[PDB]
Amino acid sequence: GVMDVNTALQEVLKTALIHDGLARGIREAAKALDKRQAHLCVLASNCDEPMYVKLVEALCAEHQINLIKVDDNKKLGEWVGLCKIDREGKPRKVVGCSCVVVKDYGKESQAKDVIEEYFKCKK
Amino acid sequence: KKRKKKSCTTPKKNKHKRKKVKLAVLKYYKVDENGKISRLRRECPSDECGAGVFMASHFDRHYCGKCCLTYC
Ligand SMILES: [Zn+2]
Repeated sequence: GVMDVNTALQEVLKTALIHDGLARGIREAAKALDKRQAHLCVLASNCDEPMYVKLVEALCAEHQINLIKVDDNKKLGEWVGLCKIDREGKPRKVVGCSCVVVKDYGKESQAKDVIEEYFKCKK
Repeated sequence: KKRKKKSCTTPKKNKHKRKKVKLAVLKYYKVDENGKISRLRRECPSDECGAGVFMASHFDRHYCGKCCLTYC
């Protein structure tokens, strides 16, 4: 594993964007993740709603799902693929995603090398 | 025959504007002190919405929004 831990979510969310397995927004995340058809889930740390933490922490606790936390909804909005870009490639427009739910992974040695390591060391 | 203007009738039939509920997704689940999950409404038996969608409690009826199921 040559990668850094924080930069390697990019490959998980990219292949999950290509395989049409990502569920973004809190209700399309929570519900379909409670369907036990979705493996792992990505959540934002910084939030203006206290209950928004309780919901996903409780849900990920009981339903045997793993919890990752990111800095802002903005960086997560750059991972999700909702960022609209300029003529020259400036990531100008950002729609932030606090809730991300993973259903269908791609096959990657990289993102899985960092996520499986981070979650073998977290356990 | 130059086309007549004639716009008069019951003045306005307004069209339904979406009721914007702010963070209504949160109302479904009840979290206790331990971090437990209490579901305050009923699960729906239909196939498509099964295990992923809940129903509504109106006073006399239970209503799911996907398959339009109704009970008393
Ligand atoms: Zn239903």
